Order: sequence, then C-alpha cells, then structure tokens
Amino acid sequence: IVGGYTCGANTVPYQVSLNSGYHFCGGSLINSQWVVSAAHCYKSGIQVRLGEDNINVVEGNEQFISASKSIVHPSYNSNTLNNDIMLIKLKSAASLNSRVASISLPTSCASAGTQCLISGWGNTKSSGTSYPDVLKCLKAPILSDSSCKSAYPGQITSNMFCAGYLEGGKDSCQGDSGGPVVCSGKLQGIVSWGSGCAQKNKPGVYTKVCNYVSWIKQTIASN
Ligand SMILES: N=C(N)c1ccc(/C=N/O[C@H]2CCCCO2)cc1
Ligand SMILES: [Ca+2]
Repeated sequence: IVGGYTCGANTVPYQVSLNSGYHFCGGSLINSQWVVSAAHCYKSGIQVRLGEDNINVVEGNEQFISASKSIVHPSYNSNTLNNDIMLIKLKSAASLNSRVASISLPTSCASAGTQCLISGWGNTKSSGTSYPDVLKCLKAPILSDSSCKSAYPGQITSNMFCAGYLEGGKDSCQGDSGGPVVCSGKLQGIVSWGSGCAQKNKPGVYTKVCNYVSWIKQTIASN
C-alpha cells in the first residue's frame, strides 16, 4: 500500500497473509474455513496466516492453518487477468473471535463513489521498494467504469473495477495482491493489477467480487 496508513493491530480481522516460507499475497476470510484471494496468487504449499499484524513477529493472536485445497476460477485468464479470483480451503476451521473474523460477501455490486478500505503488506513506495512489517490501510473511492476504461484502454472487463486516485500517490501495490477491498462491511474487490503503483492516471484495478457470489457459494457448498 502506497500513501496509506498503519491500520492498527487486528483492526482488519478478515485480512489474511498467504505464506509459502514468506508472505506473498493477501486474502480475505469469508467463513471459518474459506479464504478468497486472487487467482494470480495461486501456488501449491500455501499456509494461511490469520490474526497477523507484524508478519515477521509472533505477537499472540495468530492462527497458522495450511490450505487443504485451492480452486482457481474456472474462467481465469492469466494474460488478461479476467476472472482473477481463487478460493482456498483451510485444513481446519479458524477459531473466530474479535481479531479473526469473516467478512460478508456483497448482495449487490457497489457504485462509483463508494468509499472502501484496501489493506495489505505490499510495497509502500511508488518508485523504490520498501516492504512494511505491519498491516497498511488505504481509504479509496471506487471510480466510474468510464474513467477506469479511459485509464486502461482495451483492458477493463465487466469483472474489473478501478479504485483509488487519478492524481496518483495513493494505491495498492506488489504484495497486496489477493487482498481485500471492503466497502460498507462487504467484500467488493480483490487486489488484482495496475500499471506500476500510485502512478498518475493509473489507478488500482480490482476483481469485481459481486459477479462471483453465486460461484463462491456453490463452490463452498460442494467442497
Ligand atoms: N497499482 C496497483 N494497484 C497494483 C499493481 C500491481 C499489483 C500486483 N502485481 O503483481 C505482480 C507481482 C507478482 C505477482 C504477479 O505480478 C497489484 C496492484
Ligand atoms: Ca505476527
């Protein structure tokens, strides 16, 4: 997260870190045994880390649970990033409390102008590279589909939305991938892609979660 703020320990209780020896992606806990992330975060040997603030220090509220299976969206295209969504099942159910909690799925799509909270442990610099240890947060508005398409001609599908600031300076970044965009207590987006980070006229692009609720529910129901 570039141009954001320190969230505060366990203030984003649905935020997970995906770990394969090191943090490599975010995710969102949607019930005691399932996490939603980006398909471009797919790899084998994922351990899900819940209740994290400083990802480099055991602070007392962590739950580390290995994934039993991952399901990449049936229509994910890694070239265009269309359908950039993946479900991860935990080997055992997380113990849910105030600091480790699920986030609700949307019942309808959010509109341009809706203010959302974007979070993660990704790069904090728009030019260089600096990775934070503690969770970073950014409040950002959903942008109009027209401005999104104008920013990225030929690249925005109906399964994507832009959020952020066309002036630049405030954005998600590398390492935030797969993490949440939460608007009025609903998971509306997943950190997906962008041209660099926090660049002028290049806002963040996010997977449009409301399009996938049917798939998420039915997948969970049978797995
Ligand atoms: N500007 C953004 N909001 C932005 C930019 C980039 C990303 C993530 N990229 O993932 C890279 C790094 C490694 C995995 C695949 O390739 C997210 C948001
Ligand atoms: Ca920790």
